[PDB]
Amino acid sequence: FPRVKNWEVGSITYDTLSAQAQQDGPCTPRRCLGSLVFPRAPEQLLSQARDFINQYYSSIKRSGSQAHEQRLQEVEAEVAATGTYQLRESELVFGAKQAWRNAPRCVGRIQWGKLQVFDARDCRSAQEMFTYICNHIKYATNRGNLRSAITVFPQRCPGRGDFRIWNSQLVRYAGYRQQDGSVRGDPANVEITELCIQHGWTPGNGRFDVLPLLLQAPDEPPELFLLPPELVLEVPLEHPTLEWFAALGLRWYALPAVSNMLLEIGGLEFPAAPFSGWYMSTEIGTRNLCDPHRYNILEDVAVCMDLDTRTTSSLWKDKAAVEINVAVLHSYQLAKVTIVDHHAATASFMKHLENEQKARGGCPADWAWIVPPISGSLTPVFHQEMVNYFLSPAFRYQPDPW
Amino acid sequence: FPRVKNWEVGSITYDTLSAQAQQDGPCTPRRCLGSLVFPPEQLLSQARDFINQYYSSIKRSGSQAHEQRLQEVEAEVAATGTYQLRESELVFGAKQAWRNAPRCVGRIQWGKLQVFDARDCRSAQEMFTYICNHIKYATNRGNLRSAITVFPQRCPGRGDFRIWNSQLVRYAGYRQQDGSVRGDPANVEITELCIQHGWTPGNGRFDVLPLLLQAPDEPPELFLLPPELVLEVPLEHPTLEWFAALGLRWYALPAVSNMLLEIGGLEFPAAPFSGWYMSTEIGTRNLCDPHRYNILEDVAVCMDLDTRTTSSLWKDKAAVEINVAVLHSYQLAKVTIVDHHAATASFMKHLENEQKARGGCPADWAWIVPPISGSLTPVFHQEMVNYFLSPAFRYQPDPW
Ligand code: HEM
Ligand code: HEM
Ligand SMILES: Cc1cc(N)nc(C#CCN2CCN(C)CC2)c1
Ligand SMILES: Cc1cc(N)nc(C#CCN2CCN(C)CC2)c1
Ligand SMILES: C[C@H](O)[C@H](O)[C@H]1CNc2nc(N)[nH]c(=O)c2N1
Ligand SMILES: C[C@H](O)[C@H](O)[C@H]1CNc2nc(N)[nH]c(=O)c2N1
Ligand SMILES: [Cl-]
Ligand SMILES: [Cl-]
Ligand SMILES: [Gd]
Ligand SMILES: [Gd]
Ligand SMILES: [Zn+2]
Repeated sequence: FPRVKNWEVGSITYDTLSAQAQQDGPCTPRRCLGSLVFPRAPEQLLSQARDFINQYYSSIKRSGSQAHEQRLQEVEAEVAATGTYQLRESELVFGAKQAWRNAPRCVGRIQWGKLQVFDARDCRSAQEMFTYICNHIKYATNRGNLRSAITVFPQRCPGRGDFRIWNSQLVRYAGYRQQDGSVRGDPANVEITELCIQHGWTPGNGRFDVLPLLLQAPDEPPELFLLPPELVLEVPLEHPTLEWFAALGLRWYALPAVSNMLLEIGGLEFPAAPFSGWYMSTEIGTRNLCDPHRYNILEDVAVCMDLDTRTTSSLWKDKAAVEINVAVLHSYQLAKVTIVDHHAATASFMKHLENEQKARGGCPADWAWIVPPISGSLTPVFHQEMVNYFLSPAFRYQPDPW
Repeated sequence: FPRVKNWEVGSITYDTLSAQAQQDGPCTPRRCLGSLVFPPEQLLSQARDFINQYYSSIKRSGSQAHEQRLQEVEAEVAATGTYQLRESELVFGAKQAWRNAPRCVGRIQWGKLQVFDARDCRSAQEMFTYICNHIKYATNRGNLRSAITVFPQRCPGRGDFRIWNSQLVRYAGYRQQDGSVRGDPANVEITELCIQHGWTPGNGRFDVLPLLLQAPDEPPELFLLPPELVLEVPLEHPTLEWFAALGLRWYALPAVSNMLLEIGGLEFPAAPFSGWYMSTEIGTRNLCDPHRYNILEDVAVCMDLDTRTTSSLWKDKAAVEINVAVLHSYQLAKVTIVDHHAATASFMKHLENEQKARGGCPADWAWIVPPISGSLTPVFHQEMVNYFLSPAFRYQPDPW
């Protein structure tokens, strides 16, 4: 059992939960590959289902009971008859929460129990899918008082294709390859933008054009759906004391809603199950606006700030990035849209680790993703050793459907 | 062969050098422990391999001088059980241990290293003069030069040469009538050992500690460091005139003196090495870590920042100004220092060099990425592979 030290306080704990990791990651005793972004049959379906049913009945303080063994035999009977099985509603709710709880790269997991689960497993078409998605966005956005939510579409099943959302998030800004060779808008989204156009979207030419949705029903080409503008809540960016900042014309959207990941519960796979929370400000201020391969505004802000950009040792990059994050926090607070700064987020994650140590004997965590991209060692998670491993239920990456 | 991507550029390389990893790391397919700080005649195996390394590096594999050297180490171990490195090998192995250090961001410099051969040392008094030669050479009136001094290799039956201080320059840490510490809390322990062995404590928050030096099979001996030999930098800020009055200082020379150098199977428990500081080490970690000098709120009060809400980013603002003061102060004192933007950009160039030269480079992402402004640096966006190569610097137990 790995020993884990907090270097700020002196705390020492052991992660006994890692011993239960029943899927393998990319590291070996030869070489650690922890820094890599993408590090990745009825009997085996049965053993996954069995373990998850055990988890569920443990959670309802009913381990080993009549109802517990009843469900086991029921699931085996159904796999033997149909090749698969169906989750009960309460199991789907529990499994979606555990998948969030188990996500090693999520710093916001203190919230894991407060998750609205929308059961869309009856969804019939891409058009019904769109209506489900709009209701998710409306509920989650809640006029700026954001609420965590997931909508679960029908599971993968033999004999029919998958439901898929092609977009990586429900809200994304277009990225248009340009004049010279630049990108106008978000360079991360050049591919999905070109797919939308190919599928009949009439592009705009702004820097913050919200993308339409490409939604795939089983054994169907994807279908294009425009989001009503009044459903997509956005925040214009201003700075509390730098008045020229508003003239940058920058915006970001309220709702972070990941839509391209696969939800796995008890061996069943839901390739369409978009989930949303609220932003940590560094995601917007540091990564989305300052990454060199994203909006890349850092030098322009630093020039406007009259910083000396010809020498690195003036720390112009650091100073401009800090004020961009200030602008994000101030703008969302002004707009009354939920946001959490990286100091509050990491302190609440420390409490989650402590809650999880008592409840489960540990917590899977990916240090490089938990530590924020600015001011790392000023937050307490920097000084916390962590153990990264894969538990199920889980959210997993999956290939792009095109 | 692991695929390694740079997400800023989209470029891809493969790490073939990882296929040589000797000492196994702490990770398994089941769980990654990458964030954890501290995770007779088989001597011929590693000596053989190290000698082969040497002669390939000078393009002398499969030639007469190469075969000849293989036999002398054969005979030396057959006769005596251990072996002595040639001077050039001791030099080449020191530079390789540095080159192979996964957590070092300054390895672009690995080819420029001054090796002082103290292998004929024989007393704690001899050590002190060696250490003193190093410190004065490495400091060089503020034009810092990378240096390592290699004390004798450990042998069976006889004790070890050891430096009890973690570095050659450390500040004292004193407990109080209330537990809390005046000075550096990372050194409270070695501070209490120094006072135990007869050192008269100071009162200040930046008292340079004395050295506890350990000749084999003797108890340690205290040594006063020459004040004019410890170059220090008082801290001031270019525009915040009150920053000077906070009385902050730091020393010029980062000289790690508790690590064990391993070359060709041989083990040097006393082999202090030194370079120059990256400014975040001082400004962010040493001065702002909650368990170190923990000055962040004090600077924020002086800046009249809103410490009442985390969302003011008052910690971030104070931290950047402390780093600015470090860089400004060292530059004005003409003491070599490098900021984290320059350091990481040079490390990316090192990575490209090592890719063509050796097919990869062991790097510890969590330690290469600076502790402020991580994603503003290129190494944040660079995937890295961590593994152990030999020669190497290794951690070792405290000598008690
Ligand atoms: C409610 C507030 C939430 C906050 C503040 C938060 C915060 C974060 C942050 C900062 C990341 C890193 C993303 C990146 O750097 O690209 C992340 C990733 C992630 N979050 Fe959370 N999150 C929240 C809600 C949720 C919910 C509701 C779920 C699922 C039910 C979830 C599951 C995940 C997953 C699976 C990842 C990894 C995504 C990836 O690898 O690309 N999070 N979260
Ligand atoms: C020349 C300028 C150099 C710079 C700017 C530099 C920078 C750094 C930094 C910032 C660290 C991180 C350590 C920490 O944060 O605790 C480090 C670690 C390290 N460096 Fe360098 N370094 C330099 C030279 C050297 C030399 C000359 C050697 C040996 C010959 C060396 C060997 C190491 C080792 C072994 C570590 C790991 C220390 C540990 O694990 O505690 N470095 N270096
Ligand atoms: C639910 C949630 C809350 C929150 N604060 N952040 C995220 C995120 C993310 C990271 N995405 C992953 C997919 N990639 C294409 C874009 C970036 C998710
Ligand atoms: C050669 C070199 C150059 C440089 N810039 N930094 C280091 C370091 C370190 C890390 N120390 C290790 C000892 N511990 C007491 C404090 C932290 C080493
Ligand atoms: C290469 C490196 O692993 C990559 O840039 C990672 C590092 N840590 C991260 N952490 C978070 N939260 N989000 C990210 O996208 C990344 N990117
Ligand atoms: C807990 C965590 O692994 C630990 O604090 C590490 C992280 N990265 C680091 N990186 C450097 N350069 N120095 C350090 O001391 C640490 N500490
Ligand atoms: Cl995002
Ligand atoms: Cl230091
Ligand atoms: Gd102003
Ligand atoms: Gd004042
Ligand atoms: Zn690992």
